[PDB]
Amino acid sequence: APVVIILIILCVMAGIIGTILLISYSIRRLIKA
Amino acid sequence: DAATSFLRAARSGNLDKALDHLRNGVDINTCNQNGLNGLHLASKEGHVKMVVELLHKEIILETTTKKGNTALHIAALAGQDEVVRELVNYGANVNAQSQKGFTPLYMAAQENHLEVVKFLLENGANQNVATEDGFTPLAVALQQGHENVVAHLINYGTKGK
Amino acid sequence: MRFTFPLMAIVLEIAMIVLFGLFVEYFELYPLFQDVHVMIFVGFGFLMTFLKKYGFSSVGINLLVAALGLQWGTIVQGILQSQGQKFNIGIKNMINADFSAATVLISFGAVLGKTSPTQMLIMTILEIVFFAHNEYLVSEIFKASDIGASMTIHAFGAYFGLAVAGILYRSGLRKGHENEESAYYSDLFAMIGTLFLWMFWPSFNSAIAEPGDKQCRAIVNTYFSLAACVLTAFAFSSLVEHRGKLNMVHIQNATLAGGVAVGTCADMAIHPFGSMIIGSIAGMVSVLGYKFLTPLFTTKLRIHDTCGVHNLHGLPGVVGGLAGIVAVAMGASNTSMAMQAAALGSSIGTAVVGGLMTGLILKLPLWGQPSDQNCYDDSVYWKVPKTR
Amino acid sequence: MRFTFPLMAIVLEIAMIVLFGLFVEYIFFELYPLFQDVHVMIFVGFGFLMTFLKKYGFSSVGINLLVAALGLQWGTIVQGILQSQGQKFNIGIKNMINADFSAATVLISFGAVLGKTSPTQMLIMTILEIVFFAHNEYLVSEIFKASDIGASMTIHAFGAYFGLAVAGILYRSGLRKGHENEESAYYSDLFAMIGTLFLWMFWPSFNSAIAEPGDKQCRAIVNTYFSLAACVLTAFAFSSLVEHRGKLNMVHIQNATLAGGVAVGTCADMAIHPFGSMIIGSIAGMVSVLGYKFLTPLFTTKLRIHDTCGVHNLHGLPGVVGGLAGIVAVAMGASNTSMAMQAAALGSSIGTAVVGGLMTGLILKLPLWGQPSDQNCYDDSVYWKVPKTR
Amino acid sequence: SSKYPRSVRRCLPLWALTLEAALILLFYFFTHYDQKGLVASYQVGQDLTVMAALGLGFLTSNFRRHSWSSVAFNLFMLALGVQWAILLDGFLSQKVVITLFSIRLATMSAMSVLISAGAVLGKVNLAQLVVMVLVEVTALGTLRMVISNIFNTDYHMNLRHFYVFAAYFGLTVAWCLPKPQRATIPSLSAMLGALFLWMFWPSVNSPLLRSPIQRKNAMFNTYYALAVSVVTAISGSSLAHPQRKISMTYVHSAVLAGGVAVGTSCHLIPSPWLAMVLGLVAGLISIGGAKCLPVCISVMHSIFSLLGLLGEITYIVLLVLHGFQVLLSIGELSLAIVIALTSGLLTGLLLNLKIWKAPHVAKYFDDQVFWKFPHLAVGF
Repeated sequence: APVVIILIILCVMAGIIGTILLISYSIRRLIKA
Repeated sequence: DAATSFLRAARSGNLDKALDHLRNGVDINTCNQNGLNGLHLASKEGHVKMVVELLHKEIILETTTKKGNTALHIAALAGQDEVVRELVNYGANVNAQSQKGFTPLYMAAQENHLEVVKFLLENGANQNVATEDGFTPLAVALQQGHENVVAHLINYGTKGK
Repeated sequence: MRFTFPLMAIVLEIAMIVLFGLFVEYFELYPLFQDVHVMIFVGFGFLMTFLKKYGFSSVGINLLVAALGLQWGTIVQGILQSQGQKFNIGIKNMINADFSAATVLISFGAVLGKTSPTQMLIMTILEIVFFAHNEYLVSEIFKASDIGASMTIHAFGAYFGLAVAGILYRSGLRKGHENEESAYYSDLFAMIGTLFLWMFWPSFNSAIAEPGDKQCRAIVNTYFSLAACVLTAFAFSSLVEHRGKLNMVHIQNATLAGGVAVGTCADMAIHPFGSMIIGSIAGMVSVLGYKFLTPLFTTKLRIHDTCGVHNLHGLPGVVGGLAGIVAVAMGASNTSMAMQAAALGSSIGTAVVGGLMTGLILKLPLWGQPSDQNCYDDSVYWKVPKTR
Repeated sequence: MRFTFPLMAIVLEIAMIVLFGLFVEYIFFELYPLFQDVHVMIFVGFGFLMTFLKKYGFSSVGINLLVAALGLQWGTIVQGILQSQGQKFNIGIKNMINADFSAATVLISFGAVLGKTSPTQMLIMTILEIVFFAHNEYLVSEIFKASDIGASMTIHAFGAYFGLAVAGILYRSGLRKGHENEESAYYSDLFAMIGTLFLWMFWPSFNSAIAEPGDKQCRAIVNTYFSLAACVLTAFAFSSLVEHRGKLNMVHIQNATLAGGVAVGTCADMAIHPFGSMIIGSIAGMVSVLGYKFLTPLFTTKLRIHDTCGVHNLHGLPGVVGGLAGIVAVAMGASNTSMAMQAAALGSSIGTAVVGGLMTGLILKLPLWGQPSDQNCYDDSVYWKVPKTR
Repeated sequence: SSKYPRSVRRCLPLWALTLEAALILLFYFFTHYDQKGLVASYQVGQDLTVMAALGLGFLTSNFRRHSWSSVAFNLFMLALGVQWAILLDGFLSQKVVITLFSIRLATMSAMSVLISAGAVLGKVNLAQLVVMVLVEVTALGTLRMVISNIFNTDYHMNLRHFYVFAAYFGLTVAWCLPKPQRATIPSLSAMLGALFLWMFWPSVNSPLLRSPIQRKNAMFNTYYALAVSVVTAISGSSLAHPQRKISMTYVHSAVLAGGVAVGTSCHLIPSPWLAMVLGLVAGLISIGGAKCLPVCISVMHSIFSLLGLLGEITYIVLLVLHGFQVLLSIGELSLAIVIALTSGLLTGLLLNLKIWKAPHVAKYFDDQVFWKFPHLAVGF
């Protein structure tokens, strides 16, 4: 159960960072062209 | 045994024992396992009389060791001012380079031997000769903090011989 | 992107604040904590300042990594000890958080000069997760004695860093780098970290030791192990160097190997003679590792270790684990043989696997990794003054 | 002239000896480690933090030692006299800790005028500022009865605004567009990092030394610890944000990373929770970095207040944030004491610091203390034998 | 002779490894291990360790090109000296039981050698320092044993003479050596070392005191005495300097003036004003020593010797208030000086032996003699 909570926290942080980077990369590829 | 005794006498400065071995027939050009002959060993220890006597008996002045060091290289690294002067007076090449590209000036400068540096410069040592690392005598004295040497090398610049 | 690092720092700090709000609630060990604190922030950070053009990054990224690490390690270790429940914070929680920071800094020593601060934040998070899980496994499942943490901190951090550095291998740096060189005053500054680590290591190995005989032995055994380690490290540096000259790399690092190798046996009744034996062997092993195994790892195994953490933390940590096993063999401790061996194996294996996964994540070209020519240079991430 | 500095120091020392003989007589060992940490903060942390100047390291660390060595004695005397109301008193570990606190206030003020003053000027500043600081800290602790266990207002805000007032009075026209010697160097910055790290590590002892043993002292230690941890992250993030091309600035890393320890001071012993301490630390680091980038350039050029170490961005603004945080904490119910009394302590701290700093700077502005010229500012060679080799 | 240093690739490792193996064997054959204030007691010895390794280690790092050797050789000397002092204090005061108090006392004995070595640092290699450590620890232990046998005092309490013993031993050893500078960054590192010594010197003045009120008063007196000295030093450095500037090197030695002056009498001084008076007088004597001693090798060790003698003299003056004891204490002081001088002479003639491969007099104060540097020609 503590392992599940720690993995959940890591998943939340990874998802936040990945979504922000994906949005930034999509905006960059739409904007440069 | 005879060659080993002669080299030991040359290292210790026992000129009489070394002069005896040459009378008895010990070749003057014999060297130890490191390639150092009697002239190299005398130059290391500052034995000026032994150096002169060996030069008179026709030792090869530009013989290099297994590291490529001449007698002038060893005398400059050991800081033997009188031996350096005597070797230069008999025609030692002041611009000789060892296997790794060191000159007598580089060895004198890295070791803060100001008198040897001044004498080698007055004898036409070119301070632009770099080693395989690209280092000059000026560069090594800066790294090692040798400020008296750094001053003399820059202030001489190229007064040449 | 120049905004990746501030974004990740702010997001991680906000996550830390939220996790503390969700999980965290509110004096004889405080001086030992402060000793460990000085070891974490002054010791490692200034120990890594030997690089001539990477001192700013060394000390500053040490501070940043350890500051993030204490918070994240507090959260993870507390969650493990509380099984997902709320937990209180004492001096022991702060000490253990500093220990997690120490593990991450040991791994940082392997990748120093080739990684970005963003990569360091990511490595801090992932490595603390892996380290805390392995340390919980050793302490509660195996119930092995590792009071000085030769296995759970030093060996783990070293092999985690080695796995990361192996994944992050650059072909252009195998033969060397012009920035990868020390300076005179840089080595003088590194001596500060060396001396503080040496002076305060007895508190490192005895902070969470059981009060009474164990804590006293942890202090006495660490002290004499370091005393023997200094002499043997000096002796072996001269023996492996031309004309017997001392190498500052050896005197900066191998002098501390006795503290690492005595950690498992610190609290055990091994006696002050046995602690000195361990320290001497640690110093010898560390010097031999720097001179012969680090070139072998860099050139042949393609594992470049900037600070030689394999020689200070990895090999001495393994030696400490083996010393713990042998001490169990001869009655110095009541812990089992198999549990000490399993702790050593689990620490090394978990470190390698976690380092592989973390390095695979760090290899994505999203973190502003320096170019090959720009490695070991402060100017990639810092404003550098014009004069030294 | 030639003997002003030694004569003033010997007269001050003889006065200290006479006052100690007239007023001073002889829990200690429990509080001694915390005092040792505070002592290291005073003499190594503050001293080496200011050694970032490339030609002023000797004067930085050495004048830090002179001021603090004098300040501990003078603060002992003044604080003991104020506490005992003119009677003979016995000194314990609390007296040493409070004297080192007074020295810390004087060193914070010294950070504003670093490189533009003489040792004689700093002797006079130490003597006057300790009187002003001790009178205010007695007003805030004994008359207003405010809770400032980490001294965000009484030490940090007071010292910073006292130094700002002195620097404003001692303003030099020929130093508003900069000075060649005002600049850091690589190894000077590494020494500054030594000072920064020692301050950062030992700040929990700084904030918990006078705290009530038990829950309050432990709360102060934990709050300072986690506030500093959060402050480092936000200082690094905003240093990357505000600089050109995202490069980190050693000024920010050296100073703004202590803003969390400065700002958590009033709320240190209060039950704000560790998470609340982290929020204060994160804001403190943000505010310190933004102050260093935007506020200091404006204060120096528009306001004619040159502050060498940026002590306004580390002690001034974070000190006011800490006092305000303490007011919000009483409103939240975290603390005893009234809102009005916390507000009184913040206003008293700044007002006293500005008035006392104005009078002290007017005394220091006299051409009798051998203050350097605009050309010789930030140069050790005015007062020290400097080696030829760096 | 050859100014290029002789290879120590067979001397230094064999010497150090043999020393460590002998120490391990002796610890096996003679030493044994075995509460509430464990951490409190550990703190004093830890303070002494910080003052030995960091304080004295960096205090002598002010040399432009010998900072590496100063710091690292001090670390080596401390590590050897603590072990040897443990064994020798065990042998000359009784199996040897290793407690934290015994480690603290061994650290004090090692600090004696570390103080003495400042007079010879930059002119010796590591093997000569090993010889100095061994002989000086032996001489200090012998001096303490002789005092304990003659004047019937405790062997451990005789370690109060360590300031003056270290000063005179170092002076004699330096006098016996062959006859022969600063930089800014090494000077700042030396300021770090000096600051740590000055901040923790109240621990030097009360490790041997058991009664808590005695330790309290000793630390009080040391703290206030050290405070007055710093002011007298930085203030009076200008007077005792030809160009009327403050000297960093003078400050590094003179801050410790009050601590040395009240070291033997800190627990006896009843009021802080007397400790402050002694600190002021010590600072003034330090200024005078700086202005006068070079006229009549290391000036800082000379003024330290004067300060230690002053500390013993003020102990004699204060002990009467708290005439046979005067004669006995003068005799103890003179026996300490005589033994320090004789043992320093013996060490100096031992260090002059050719077998140690000492650096050439032209190669003093230089790290390149002992350490590996890049881009250097090596060998012949």
